[PDB]
Amino acid sequence: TNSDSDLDSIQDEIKSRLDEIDRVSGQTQFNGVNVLAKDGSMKIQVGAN
Amino acid sequence: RFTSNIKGLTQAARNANDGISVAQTTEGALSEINNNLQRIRELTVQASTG
Repeated sequence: TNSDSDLDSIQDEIKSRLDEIDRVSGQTQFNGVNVLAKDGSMKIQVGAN
Repeated sequence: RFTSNIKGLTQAARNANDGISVAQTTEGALSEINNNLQRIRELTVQASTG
């Protein structure tokens, strides 16, 4: 029961939030390392050897 | 002969004291080398983390 204008507005806001998701994907960093920008592995040394 | 032996023994004791002294000096230097290596190992253990 929605006209074309309503669909266009909903699409605009959905695209806005998708751009937000992409931005935060690029943005979040820790000590110069982007946590979510790659499928890497991160080793933590917790032993004496 | 006894006088000669006594004098020789006194010199031997003095020389042994000098040797103990040089060993002490060497041991102190080696102690610091040990401390330095311990600190380097600590730094390396820190640096192993990713």
